[PDB]
Formats: sequence, C-alpha cells, structure tokens
Amino acid sequence: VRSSAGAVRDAGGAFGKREQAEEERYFRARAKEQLAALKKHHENEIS
Amino acid sequence: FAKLVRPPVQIYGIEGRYATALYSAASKQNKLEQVEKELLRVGQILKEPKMAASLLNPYVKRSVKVKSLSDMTAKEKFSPLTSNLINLLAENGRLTNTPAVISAFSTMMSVHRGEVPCTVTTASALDEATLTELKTVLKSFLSKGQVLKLEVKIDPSIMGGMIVRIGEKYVDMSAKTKIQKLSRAMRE
Amino acid sequence: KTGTAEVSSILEERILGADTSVDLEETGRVLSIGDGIARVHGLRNVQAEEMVEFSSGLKGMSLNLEPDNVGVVVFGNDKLIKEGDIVKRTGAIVDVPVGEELLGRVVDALGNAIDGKGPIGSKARRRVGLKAPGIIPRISVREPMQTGIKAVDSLVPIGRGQRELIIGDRQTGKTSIAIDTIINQKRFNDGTDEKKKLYCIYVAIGQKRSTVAQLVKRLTDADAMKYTIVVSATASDAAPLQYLAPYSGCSMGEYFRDNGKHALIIYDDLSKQAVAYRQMSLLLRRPPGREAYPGDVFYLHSRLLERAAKMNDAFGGGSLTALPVIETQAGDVSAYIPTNVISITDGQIFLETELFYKGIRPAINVGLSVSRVGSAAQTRAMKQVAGTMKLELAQYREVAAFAQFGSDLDAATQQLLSRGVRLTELLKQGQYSPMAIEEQVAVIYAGVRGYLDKLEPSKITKFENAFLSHVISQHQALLSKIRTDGKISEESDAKLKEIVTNFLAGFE
Amino acid sequence: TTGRIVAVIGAVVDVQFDEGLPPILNALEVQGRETRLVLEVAQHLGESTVRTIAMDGTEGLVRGQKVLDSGAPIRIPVGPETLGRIMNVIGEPIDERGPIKTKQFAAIHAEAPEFVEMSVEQEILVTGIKVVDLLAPYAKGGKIGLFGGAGVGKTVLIMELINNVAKAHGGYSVFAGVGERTREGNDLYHEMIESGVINLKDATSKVALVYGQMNEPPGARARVALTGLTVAEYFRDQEGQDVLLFIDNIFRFTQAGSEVSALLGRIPSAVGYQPTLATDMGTMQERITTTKKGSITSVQAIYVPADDLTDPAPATTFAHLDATTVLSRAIAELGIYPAVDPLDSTSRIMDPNIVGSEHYDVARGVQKILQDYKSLQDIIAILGMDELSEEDKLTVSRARKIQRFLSQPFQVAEVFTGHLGKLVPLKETIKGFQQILAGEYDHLPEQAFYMVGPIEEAVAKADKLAEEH
Ligand SMILES: Nc1ncnc2c1ncn2[C@@H]1O[C@H](COP(=O)(O)OP(=O)(O)OP(=O)(O)O)[C@@H](O)[C@H]1O
Ligand SMILES: Nc1ncnc2c1ncn2[C@@H]1O[C@H](COP(=O)(O)OP(=O)(O)O)[C@@H](O)[C@H]1O
Ligand SMILES: [Mg+2]
Ligand SMILES: [Mg+2]
Repeated sequence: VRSSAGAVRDAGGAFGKREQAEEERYFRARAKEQLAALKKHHENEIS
Repeated sequence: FAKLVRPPVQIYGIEGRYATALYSAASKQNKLEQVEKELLRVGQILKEPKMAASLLNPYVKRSVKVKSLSDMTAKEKFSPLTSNLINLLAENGRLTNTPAVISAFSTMMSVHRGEVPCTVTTASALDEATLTELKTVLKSFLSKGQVLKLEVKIDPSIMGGMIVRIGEKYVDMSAKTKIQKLSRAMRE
Repeated sequence: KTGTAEVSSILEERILGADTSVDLEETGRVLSIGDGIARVHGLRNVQAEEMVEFSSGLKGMSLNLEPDNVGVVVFGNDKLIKEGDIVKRTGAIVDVPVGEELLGRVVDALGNAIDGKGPIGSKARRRVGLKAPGIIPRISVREPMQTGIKAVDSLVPIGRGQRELIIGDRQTGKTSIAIDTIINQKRFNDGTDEKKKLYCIYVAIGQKRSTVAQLVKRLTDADAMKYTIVVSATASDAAPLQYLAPYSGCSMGEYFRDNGKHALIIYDDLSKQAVAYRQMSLLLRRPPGREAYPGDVFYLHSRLLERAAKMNDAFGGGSLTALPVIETQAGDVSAYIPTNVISITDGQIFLETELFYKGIRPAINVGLSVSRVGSAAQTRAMKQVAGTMKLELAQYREVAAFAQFGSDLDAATQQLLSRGVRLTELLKQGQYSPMAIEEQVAVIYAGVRGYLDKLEPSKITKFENAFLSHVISQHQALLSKIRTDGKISEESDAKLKEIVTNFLAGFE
Repeated sequence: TTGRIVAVIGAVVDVQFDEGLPPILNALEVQGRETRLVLEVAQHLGESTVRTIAMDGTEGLVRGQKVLDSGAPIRIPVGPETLGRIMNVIGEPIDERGPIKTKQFAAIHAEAPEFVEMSVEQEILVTGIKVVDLLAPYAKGGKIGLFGGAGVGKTVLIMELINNVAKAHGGYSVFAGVGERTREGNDLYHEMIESGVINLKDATSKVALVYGQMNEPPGARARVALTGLTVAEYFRDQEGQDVLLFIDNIFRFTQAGSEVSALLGRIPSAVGYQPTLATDMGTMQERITTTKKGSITSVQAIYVPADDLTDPAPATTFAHLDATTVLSRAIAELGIYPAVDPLDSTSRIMDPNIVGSEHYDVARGVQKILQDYKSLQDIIAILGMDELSEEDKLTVSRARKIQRFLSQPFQVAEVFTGHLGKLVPLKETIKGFQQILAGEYDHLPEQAFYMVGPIEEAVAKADKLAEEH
C-alpha cells in the first residue's frame, strides 16, 4: 500500500478542511488586495 | 429428440421422470395395461425379504444387481418395456425408489382411465342410502366417462356437517367452519 | 441426487430399445444450451479439450467430461444451437496455422484471416496446448531485446527469452510501450544481421474492434506489419476465443522459436483472458475461489508464460520473449491476477498516472519497476552509462521529498536534486519515436557526466532533441563504431566528450 | 408453435413446448393478457422446457397459460416514422399518439460489424464545453463515456450536449433512456417539444426516443438499450447518414442483467455480478460503432456505484470508449460545474498530430499545473500558504484560476445557477488557457474566472467586481 499526491484533501478528514481553509483565507485576502489595485488603476486610467 | 407423449397427470421428481419415460414408451406400442400389471407384479417380486436385502446393500456391485434382475425378469416373462425399465433403474442405482416409480405410474394410469379421487369427511359414519345419493351427486360433478373414486373418512374434530374434495374442488358444509365464520364476523 | 442425462427423453429412448440405432461414440445430442455452454449426451469417445462441431456449422471445445454428459463451450453465439441438435467429433485437439505466411496478417483466435486480404498460406499447423520446454533446452538470457525506450532500455533491461510484465493502471501507456517495442524492431528487420531480427506478435484480447483497427493502421504507417502478426479476440468474441487467443499467439511464436528465429509476443491484455476463463468456469459450475476465479487460474497463466524461452544452440538458439500486459485497478498489485502474474514473470514495468500527468511520459515508475535479469540483458556501452544513471536516480529518489524545499539544505542534497531532475527530464520520450541504442547511450552519457548541470530543466527536452539530431547527422562514424563494436572504447569516449562539449559550448 | 407456462419465479418464466422448441433469443407472446406481455427465450433446459425473461410484469400468470412463438427475435418498427415518437423495448408506442406505421421491422439482436468495416479516421467534435474541448476532446463517430456517481451532473451534461450538438446537427438522433427516472423522461420529452426537435404536427422531427425507465422489470431494462441501438443502427445503414445516440445510463443494462442471472442458474462473479458481465456488455457495445457505411456518435452516461471507479461495471466499460469524461464529486462540492475531472479524463484523439501542437501543449500544461497543485496541497496542510516559496504561490494561483476557468454555465442549468448559457469556440478556450498559464492574468482575482465563457468575460467580470468593490 502506497501514498499519492493530493491525498490529504482526498481523505477529507480534519487536515483536509484545515488545508482548504488555510488556502481560501489567504486567497480571499490576495483577491481583495488585487481588486483594490484594479480599482485604483481604473480610476487612474480614465483620463 | 423423440416427441414423447405426455402423461395426463404430471408427476415430478426422480420417480416422476422415470414414470413419464415409461408411460411415453408404453403409450406408443399401446402396452399400458400390460405394463401396469407387470409393474404391480414387480411391486411384490422385489419386496421379497431376500431380494430386498440383496438390493438395498450398495456393496453388491451394480453388475451383480443387474444380472440378478435380468434373471428375475427372464424367470417372470415380462414385456421388454418393463425389463428395460428395471435394468435402467438398476444401472442408475435408483432401486431404492422403485416403489415410488410404481406408485407414480399407478397415479398416472388411474388418471389415464379417467378417475378423479374424492374424499368425504363427517363427524360420524353414514347410512348407505345417503352414500348412494352422494355417489350420484358427485358423479354429477364429474364429466363424461370420469369414474369416481370415493373415500369416506370420519373426522370427529369437526362438529358435524360434511366436507367434500373432488380433485382440487372443495366444498365445506361443516359445522366447525361456519361456527368459526360467525364467531369471527360477529367479533368484528 | 440427480443427473442431467436422466431427463425423460433419454430414459424413454432407452426403455423401448431405441438407444442402439444412435451412435453414441462419435456423435451426441445436445441436452441443454445456455449462456454459451452446451451439455451434450453421447460423444463417449471424445477427448478432453477436443474440438466438436455442431450441426449448425458452429464449433466448440469439450471441456467438462462427466459420467452423464459432456460440457462443450461454443465458439460463437448459442442462438443457432437448440436442444436436440447433433454434435460430431472432429477428432483433433484445437490447433492453429503457423509460419511466415501469417506475418502482416490480422487473424482471429483460430488463425482465420479477418482483414479480408485473402486466404492464409498456412503450410504447417501447431497445437495450442503444447508443453513448454524443460530445464535443459534453455540457457541464460544474454541478448538484449531493444525496446527503443530510454527508461526501459536503461533501468529495466529486457533480454530475449524473458517474461517482462507491463503492469499499470488504465490509460497509462501500456499499449504504447508495446507498440513502441514493436516499431523499434524495423531498424533490425530491415538490415541484414539475421540474429538481430525480431518478429512480433500482438495478441489483442477483449479490445474493441476500432482499437485494433487503429492499432493496425498505426503499425502500417510505421511499415511495421511486414513482420507483425495480430491475433484479435475482441469483446464481441465468445469467451472461449478470448481464452484461446493467447495460446494461439504463443504457438504462432513457438513456431519461430523452434526454428532458430526470435519472436516477441505481447499478450495484451491478460487480465481479460482471466475474466473470459472465469466466465467459462462459472458457467460450467466449477468450484469458484477468490474473487470467483477458478482454482486453476494460476495454472492457466503459468503454462502460457512458461513457453517464453531462450533455446540453446543445440536446439536452434531461437527465443520467444513475452510482454504480458495487466491492468491493475487502483494501484492494487496485491489483487489475485496481478499477484499470480507478478509471481510468474521475471520483472515488471510499473506505470503511473501521477507520473503521467506530472509530465513524465512514458510513466515508467523506476523503483517499483524491476528486471531480475538485469545487466545480463544490456550491451556494454549501455551497461557503462546505465550503472551510473541507475545509481544517481536511486540517490535522487530518497531525497525527492525535499525537492520542494531544496534550498536551505546542504550542497550534496542540492547536487542530488539537480542531477536527478536532469536525468528524469532525460528519460522523457515522445510517442512512437523509439531510439537506436547508440542514440540512447549518447544521450544518457551526456546526461550522467554533468554536461547538463548548467542547462535549465525546462531546456533539457530541447537539448536532448537538438544534440541527438546533431550527432545523428554530423557524426555517423562514432555512432556506427559504438553500435557495431557494442562498447565505448577510450577513443570513442574521448570523441563523445568532445562532441558533447562542442555542442553544449554554444547551445542557447 | 404453441407452448405452455410451467413455472413463474420473479421475472423468470419457464415455458414448456410439446412441438419443436423455439431458438434462443426468440420472442414469445403470452396468450390471455389484457396488455402485451413478451417473454424472451434465454436457455434450453432440456425436457422441452425453455427458460425466459419477461419483458413486462409477470403478475396474473397461471401455470398452464398458452404461449405463442413469434419465430423471430423482438422486432421493432424502424424508419423515419419512428422520429418524434416514443417506444418500449418491444417497440409499441407509449406517447399516446397512435400506431407507428412503418414498412420495416428490425430485430433487436444482430451481429456486430466485422473487422473489415471499421473506420480509422478521427476528427475533433467541438461541443462548446471548455473542459471537454481542451482536455478530453470528443471525436465524430467515436464512443463517449460520462462516468460519475449520483448527483454529479451526468444528466445535465448529456442534456447540454443534446442542446448543442443535436440541435445544430443535420443528421438524425436517438435517445435511449435505460433505467432512469420517468420524471426525467417526461422533462426531456417536453423540453424537446419546446425546442422543436420533436414536432408533433409535421413530419420534421429529428429525434427518436426509446424508454425503458426504472419502473420496468429487469427484462425490459436489459433490452431497451438494444432497441435504441437497433433504431440507431438502421439510421446508420439504410439512411446512410450521420447519427447521434445518447444513452442514460448504460449501467442499468448491466445491473438489469445482474437482477435475473441468479434466477437463471448462474453462479455469481466478483461482486454479485453475473458471470457474463463482460461478454454481455461487449455484444452490445460492439454494435455501437462507426462502420464504413455510416457513423454513430455515441454518448453514454455510466453510473459508477458509490463513486467507485474500480467497480467491475464501469471498469469494464472503460475499455469500450474512445473518450471519457470522469465527472467527480470532489470537484462538484467545490462548485466547479461541470465537475469533469481534468486529470481523470482522456481521449484517443488527444495527440499532437490530430488536434495540433498548440492545443496539445496547452492541455498538457494545464494537466501538469493541476497535478503540481495537488502535490502542493499536502504541504499547505502543514506549513500554510504564508510559508510557501514565492514561486509556489504562483503555481497555486495559476492552478486555482485554471480550476475555476474550466467551470462554465450551461443553457440547461439556468434554473440552478440562474446565469446564462455560454458556448465557447475551441480557439477561444485554447487562447484563454494559454494566457492564464503564460501569466497574462496573474493580477485578476480568482473569482473573476468562475462560471464565465471566454476569457474576455472573465476580464469584464473582474472589472465589475472592482467597480462595485
Ligand atoms: N510517452 C508518451 N508521450 C505522450 N503521450 C503518451 C505517451 N504514452 C502514452 N501516451 C498517450 O496516453 C494515452 C493512453 O495511452 P495507452 O492507450 O497506450 O495506455 P493504455 O494503458 O494502453 O490504455 P488502455 O490500457 O486503457 O488501453 C494515449 O492516447 C497515448 O497517446
Ligand atoms: N451545470 C450545472 N450547474 C449547476 N448545478 C448542476 C449542474 N449540473 C448538475 N448540477 C446539480 O446536480 C443536480 C442534478 O444532477 P444530475 O446530473 O441530474 O444527476 P446525475 O448526474 O447523477 O444523473 C442538480 O440538482 C444541480 O444542483
Ligand atoms: Mg491499451
Ligand atoms: Mg441521471
């Protein structure tokens, strides 16, 4: 019996949900930052 | 395969298959009555305590059993059909259920000659006149040429009345069932 | 108790003495027919596994000889067979045609052409159920069977007379390994060296007809049919044909083995022959075992695979390599048939889906792959480079976990990771693009001497290509020297050094 | 010939013939039924008895009921008159619209095409679905599979394909619903009537329907697939034209075969399956093929019991298909719809010499990045995203953008999502994924790519997200 890549999130135990959340929070933060930058660029490029 | 002629009543099991083979064989060549008589004969012939003891021992080789049965059949001057049937039952080792085969063929021949077994059950016995009218009416139930085979048991468990079986037909004019019916319907 | 021949029809026949006009020695009457199994009454002089012929033009193999009846397995649909039919002996166990008249022809499990190219020559016939050779005729495996795949020829060498095993999951590249092996033999068959020519047999058990048609087109495109036989036992074929097709192929290959030539037979797929045999056994009411497989299912594959031998010069010297293919379900090499055939064969090429999508195609997973023959089935030059390549890859596989971190680790681990990544990018290969042994050894020699420690891993697949085209065009004398000689002589080593440095000196 | 029922056990009826027996696979008609009950012969048991599977309920059968022997297998009406209708396994109509008036009846049992009839040409079939077109492109005349458990999108995806390919397809089409909910059969009937492929007034219908839904006894479910296959075969050969053939699910054929095997006297196999699973499935899947006389594009929905792709039924079905699109529940939970698994789907034409080097390289880059993402997810479960190499975060961001960009809104899933269906031409999908990999969008947020068509729509959605920020 072996182990394969992407198995922690295949089991779906506690580590799977923990990893999913650790990813989602970080990328929500980065999406917020990128959206702020996109708004700034929009405003600065109207003229 | 040879289109065997089916028997009137289908008997099932090992005895059923052997008896149906015998009935199909006899029905062609028209030897049903003689073969039935020979079957009744072998019913007693094999029943002899010496022969029965010598045929229920599975350590006498099938060869010896077949030879003894051939000698008996020759000594009894049977039809080739019955001799071959006994030989076949001996080769296949089916002697322990030979009486089952004879009983099956008896049941199968009785229906061939048009008989419908009947049963009558009453709390007490009957007077012969009443039994005569019973014969008449039950013959009324039957079809044309269908002889009747009455049996009059006496069951005191029922409280009276009468119970009649004609083949699969059944009529229950017994006190007990009507008591049960009233008690149940009234209980509801 | 009861017998199946005690039906009232047989007893009726026997009571009135009608059993003497019927010849129950060479003919029989079907008692039952269903799900491709017929139960026949008579045929008292019929041998086990003999072929009988039904009245309606069908054939069948008599497998179960019981006291009452014979259990025949029908070679086709049981639509045409009815209870009461007449079955006649053929007299001979099943055999198939053999010879060079089959090469380039697609045949079915019984040697009948199905490609519509006309009758089949068929000068000689051979029984499919023939015992394999013994201890004495064989001799150790020494010659190599050039697969044309860098991984298989470098780290999982296959000799001649060896039984490898392409075990893997679904859609990993097993048939691709087989087809590349078949196609790479054109460089030998075209040439004149008569002891390097390999004739190929492709047994296609249980594949749909479109797959086999596309495969035959692929071989024809590569001009690799003139020395290939294809034996089709596709899904629509009756279970007995799928069960026999490996044996028909093995006998068509045993012909070549017995006559001094060399053959390669690729039983693809054996896990479907096992299923067909399981069907036949369950419908013959034989006692099931693990996973419903009959008891003698190890026997079925062992007596097939033990016919892949390397006869000695006192018998001809020919050989019959076998490359059985098995499809494991999840990764389960501990299942029943995978276990049996892993314990029967001499090695295994273990393919992956993690590696297939990580970009490592062919997905040969080294470390799980093995060849108990090993270096004995390699050329001297390939030995020289592959010893170092295998050692370095083994070192790389035990520190591959750190590959993600990599940095913040000692210099030795950094070097191991770098060399391993370069080597893995080297073992990558295209599809249907086998490589001569000189090409492989040149490429691996460049790789394993550090001459790629400067190139970025993404550029190794382009280096390999450009460098290989270079050497193949400019430098043919060195490649010819390595090929014919078989080893890397010191002067040839120096020439390879200068060539690799000069090409790498400017690559950009 | 005339025979006589001698046993009835579940769906299996044993019929005794005094005259000559009927050959296996023949259809027999029970005499004394208000409706039409058809038995199909499956075995000869000797002693003139034949075992049969009933194509209808065996309630009210009496030991002794006379049976007629039709002399031929089940023969269904075939021709252009079946278009726009609905049928049983035995071909009688169930749309309450009158008899099907054809001149040709075709037996539902036939031999598969021989090896000298196989077409070896493949060209992509553009379906308009991003994931399908990119990673597991289909092919005209090839057999497609849609694996996946229950509730992952098999029916929605197949309805979407009928919406796209069938609507704008010149040739005919056939839909054989095998052992599926009758609600869905009615919904499809009405959706097709609305779209116009089924025209109840004129003779311009382009779809013929055959239904064997899951209220039928196993005998009918095991044969409705053959009925639909016969209709498709006729349209392939005689009409000499392209055909589509949708089946849903082709696992109910196997399962229905398994519900009667034990009563026919066969010992079971690996997991309560009939010993003849592979042969029974092959003798059917081998008639769904693109011969040189016609061309059937077969789309099959294949239930995978309990998401187990290693079950004998789906495992065996895998070998009969050119393209597969393994819908995955683990991806449908994330909201990515269709839930096609990009790493577990394959196609035969997915080679650089059939699609092109750009298409092939984009597909392989996407698959590699997704596999690397899977490898990284194990580490992120311990470290956390904040501790990854600044290159790894780039891989994770690209992987999430690609994961979302494969989602797409269907025109048939308007009710669920409420969005509007998009059809994405193949070049636009290739461009979108090539750009996402090349890094030309590593500033837009992930959610901009979720449930949009071409990449420009993702840019517009990101612009809207920023404006209302
Ligand atoms: N080295 C390779 N490079 C690129 N593509 C490859 C390589 N090997 C295999 N493939 C591709 O992977 C796909 C599956 O390969 P293949 O069919 O040979 O595997 P398989 O295990 O035989 O499949 P199955 O067992 O289901 O028949 C094929 O379309 C093939 O073109
Ligand atoms: N394209 C889609 N978009 C959104 N939801 C979907 C989509 N496809 C399927 N679903 C979800 O799946 C359910 C329908 O699944 P369905 O495909 O009918 O089941 P199965 O695939 O098991 O036959 C719906 O309730 C819906 O929520
Ligand atoms: Mg394959
Ligand atoms: Mg559904």
